[PDB]
Amino acid sequence: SHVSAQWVAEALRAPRAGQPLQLLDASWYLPKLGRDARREFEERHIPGAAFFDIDQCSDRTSPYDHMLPGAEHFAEYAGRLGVGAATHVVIYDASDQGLYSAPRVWWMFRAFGHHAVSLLDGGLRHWLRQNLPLSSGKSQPAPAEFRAQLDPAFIKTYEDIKENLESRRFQVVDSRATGRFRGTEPEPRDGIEPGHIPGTVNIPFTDFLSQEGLEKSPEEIRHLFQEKKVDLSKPLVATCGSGVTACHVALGAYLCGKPDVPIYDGSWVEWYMRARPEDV
Repeated sequence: SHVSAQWVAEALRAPRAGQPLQLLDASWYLPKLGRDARREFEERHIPGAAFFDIDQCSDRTSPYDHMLPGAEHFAEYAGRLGVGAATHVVIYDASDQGLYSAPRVWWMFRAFGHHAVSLLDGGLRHWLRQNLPLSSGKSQPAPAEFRAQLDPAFIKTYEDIKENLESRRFQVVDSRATGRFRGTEPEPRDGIEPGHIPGTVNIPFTDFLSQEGLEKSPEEIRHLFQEKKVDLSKPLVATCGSGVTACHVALGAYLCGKPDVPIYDGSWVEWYMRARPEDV
């Protein structure tokens, strides 16, 4: 479920009984962009939206940022943002690319057992170009009761990726920019070198998106995967810098008929730290 701006605009005008919408802004940026996602939500957001913060809704113990939270934590947090069992969640972000971190939160809702979840195609960027209405300020919806349960099949761990270098049970696509993957541009985290996990295929997340910031068609995405030597009939896992834009690979495959693309949540930052490549 990709929904258009026009879909969301009508959903706002015309709710349907017993099945409320909750818009979430899940904007998140690497530090080097200098953006503050939460302050930007307060400057502007789509009316009714709440801010979903991927760095707060995450594992409380791990030293890695935005690792999947426990189910109880996820349910508490989503509930406090006004998402209940009956809620159709629609997620966007305000990225320059159209959607950047929203797919991650779409993927998290699915992983915790909530399938009534969609993505606003083109995000706030497209919304703004359409001259659609904005609100501002902090936005606190009525608390709701949410039940969550993690399906572990949505996740791959370091060990899984490590053992897969031998067994090759699944294909692995990395959605980072070509420069970071190939090791010719820096990783934007302190201490981490660029490069890639051996045997992975680079499909920058930007390849799934138009010039205008809109998701490509299912057939275009199909051909993208073909041109990259990835076979959608065999198992497929996605990885990136830190488990965020890898969810674009999961989304692209989903829209092609493949809903089972687990994410290496730890991603390059974990791989670099544990595997300690000396390559680059």
